[PDB]
Amino acid sequence: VRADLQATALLASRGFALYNAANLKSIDFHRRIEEKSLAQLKRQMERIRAKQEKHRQGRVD
Repeated sequence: VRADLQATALLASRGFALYNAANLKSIDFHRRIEEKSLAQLKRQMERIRAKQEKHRQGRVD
């Protein structure tokens, strides 16, 4: 067990690397989700506006 625990500290920096990588991956996943959501909002917003313009021109006609 001396061996096991001596090298647990030797591979603790690798543990930190693994941790940070996983956390960053999850954070980027959430960022992607939020990016998609904002883009969806923009797509929808444009449909709403385009209609309110087909109806605006319809009023003119």
